[PDB]
Amino acid sequence: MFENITAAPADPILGLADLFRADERPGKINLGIGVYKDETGKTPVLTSVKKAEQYLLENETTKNYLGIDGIPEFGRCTQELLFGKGSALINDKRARTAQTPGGTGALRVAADFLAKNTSVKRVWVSNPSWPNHKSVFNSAGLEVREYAYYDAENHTLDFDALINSLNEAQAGDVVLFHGCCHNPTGIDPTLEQWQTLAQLSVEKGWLPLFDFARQGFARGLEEDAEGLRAFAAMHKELIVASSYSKNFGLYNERVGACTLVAADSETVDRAFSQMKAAIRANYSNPPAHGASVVATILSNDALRAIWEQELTDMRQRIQRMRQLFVNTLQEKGANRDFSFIIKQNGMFSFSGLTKEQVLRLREEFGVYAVASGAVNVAGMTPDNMAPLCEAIVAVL
Amino acid sequence: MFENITAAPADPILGLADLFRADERPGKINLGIGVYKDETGKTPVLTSVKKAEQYLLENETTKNYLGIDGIPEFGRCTQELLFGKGSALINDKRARTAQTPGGTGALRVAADFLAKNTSVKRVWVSNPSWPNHKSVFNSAGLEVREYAYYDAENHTLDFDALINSLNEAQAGDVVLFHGCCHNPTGIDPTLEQWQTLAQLSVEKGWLPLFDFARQGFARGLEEDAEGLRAFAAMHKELIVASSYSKNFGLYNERVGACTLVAADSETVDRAFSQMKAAIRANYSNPPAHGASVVATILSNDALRAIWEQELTDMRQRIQRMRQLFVNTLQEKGANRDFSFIIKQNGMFSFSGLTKEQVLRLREEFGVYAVASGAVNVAGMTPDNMAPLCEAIVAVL
Ligand SMILES: Cc1ncc(COP(=O)(O)O)c(CN[C@@H](CC(=O)O)C(=O)O)c1O
Ligand SMILES: Cc1ncc(COP(=O)(O)O)c(CN[C@@H](CC(=O)O)C(=O)O)c1O
Repeated sequence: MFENITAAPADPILGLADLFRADERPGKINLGIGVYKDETGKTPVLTSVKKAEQYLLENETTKNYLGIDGIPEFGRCTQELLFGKGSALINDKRARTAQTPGGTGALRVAADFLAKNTSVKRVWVSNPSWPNHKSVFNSAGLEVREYAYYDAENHTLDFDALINSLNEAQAGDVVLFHGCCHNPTGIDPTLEQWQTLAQLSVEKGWLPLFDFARQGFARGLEEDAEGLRAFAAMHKELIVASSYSKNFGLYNERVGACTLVAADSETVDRAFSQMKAAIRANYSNPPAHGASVVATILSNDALRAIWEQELTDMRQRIQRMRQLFVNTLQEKGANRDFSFIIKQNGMFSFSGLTKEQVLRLREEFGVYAVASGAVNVAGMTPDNMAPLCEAIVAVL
Repeated sequence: MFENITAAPADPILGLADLFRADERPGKINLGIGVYKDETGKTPVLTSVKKAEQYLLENETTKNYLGIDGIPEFGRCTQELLFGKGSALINDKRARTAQTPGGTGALRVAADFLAKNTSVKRVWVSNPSWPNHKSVFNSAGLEVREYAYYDAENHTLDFDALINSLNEAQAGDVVLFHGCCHNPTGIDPTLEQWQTLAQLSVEKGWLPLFDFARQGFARGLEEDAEGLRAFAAMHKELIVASSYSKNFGLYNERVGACTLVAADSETVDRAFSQMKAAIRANYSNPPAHGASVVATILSNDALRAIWEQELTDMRQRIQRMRQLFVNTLQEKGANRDFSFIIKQNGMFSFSGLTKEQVLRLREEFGVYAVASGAVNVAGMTPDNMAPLCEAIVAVL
């Protein structure tokens, strides 16, 4: 049965990582992966988390299965975060949330759901996007088209190009949006743009799918959600996939959610049932540990305060590295302006580098960027900035 | 898009559990879900687990992603449990293991893998079997056929009928086998039958897929792997989906493994890469918590000794309930002769009840069995026995 199986192509992200290890060179930097890093170059366990964990150690009396959708408080807490405390969506019992194994698991779950219960055939993602988007949708047997997004020339959002590709999209098509902190560009729309896209969407019959993997990393928890919120204000239906991997430092625990929104309660309920059937035939029910830690923290005022502060620290550290990066770029001879960087959000920055430049950076230099050409500002440290900056100049 | 979605039917297992949850009548017995219960009628957290979770709490320094296949130690440990310390499959490096979200997760990954990289079109499952089997397979696009297994008349394994039905199975078809403790029948094959089953499988070209969800609940860790080991001794290829939900009481942490076995290390490696690609488009990487717990316990002689003892206690409590159940039934007045019970293994027992009897047994007195007429022996206590049997006799 397996003699003729072909090797699978290496994973664009994961693949690069494997090689980072094998590169046995001393002073090699590693800016190519969307995980948070501290001033010391480590990815620690949050203090709020370690606390929520003592608590769970002390208080759990059973490990009996959660329900297919997971921890209820988990669900309410997420919807609050997404939509806001006094949301009508919430008030009208118009949304349902399923706890899933990470942001990926949600996407997948949303994928299977749509493929088997709807007339959906195509999902539109941006160019560029997180490479894994395509594989997940394609796995559900859905088509993935692409929309223009980035302006290679001006290092900004190509609004017209974007609105222009979107016209090849049919009513009933799924359009995927990065909630904030676009991967891998770091370029997000403005509130005004989001509002324009929102009106367009309803005018056109698109089904919005938001990918929210870094809420709290652009401007702050609430700000970062104004986009989603503008859509939710006019859409009857919508889907949201979120992840708590970056914001809670819970990567390996697989904490995310899939929120389904319908015109009304009777509808989401009917629909949510199919979504649950989908989960049942996939992984059955979710992993408790990380979601539990999340609920505990979001529910306890003290823990939650420590957490938001930890989040703020992470976010500020990033903002520090962008400025420091363009600065050192300048003081290092670079004679290209890297100031657009400063206007970018999140961990990712589309530096401007070329496919070859990237190869070079890593071959000669030991500096590992993303295949796509983006760098993870979060892997930069006051210590590694110089060396890293010399190398980039050396290839411009 | 959601307007006409049709509500999903209730799950045969999960659906009853909920039904049982919305009735607070007194002496309400719950025998229809396959979770272990103690004499107190609870599902406790093992002490070995509690011990391991502290260690983790004390040692963990990061929640950074695990690789697609999870924890290495976890894989080796699983393999040794499965095949034996000195297995050739192990020495020849002929097997690769992916850490998955529970046994359902493993099954689903095996399914996607098979569907996308192979000529498999059908999977043969026993009649009856755990109802979720048909669902995971169908979700992956595979078709499922059923082979006879159970002798309603004699409360045994219909070996002839089984073999006789399997004959309709072609070369390249997947035949699903429950490693031990058949669900929901409790009827397992003898070693001699396994051997017969192994040899016929080789010559007919079936691809064996073993579902191993309760290793340790029949006779013991090793003893339980006997059947798996006979096949392994003469197949070039095979797939193993295992669960640590029951045996470690880690139900909600989602701890399982998918083991792939090929003719050699090069083949296994190439197939495995296709497996990892399947995972990556599903949930991406697995939940660390449960698995670390397993790995830690399995690696430590001390924790290990403690863990095996707790398993032994669980197993012996079930054996106790089997005997007490036939005795009480006996006394309480039953007409039928339920000694066959004694010969069954694990948590379940096909009592031999009809569809109506189960309906009645639950509308009438609040005894909740599985639609199939199976009854979870592990949800029986010395307290609830009498009332239980009283209800049962009332319906024969
Ligand atoms: C935009 C985006 N969406 C969804 C996800 C999936 O998140 P979960 O880890 O919660 O599943 C990621 C993670 N992308 C990271 C890491 C990775 O892809 O493995 C990145 O390096 O871009 C992401 O960047
Ligand atoms: C035969 C069998 N295989 C796989 C699984 C899945 O195990 P995981 O929980 O590790 O995914 C179960 C669990 N079956 C239980 C519980 C359930 O079906 O949800 C049962 O009631 O039979 C099972 O009985």
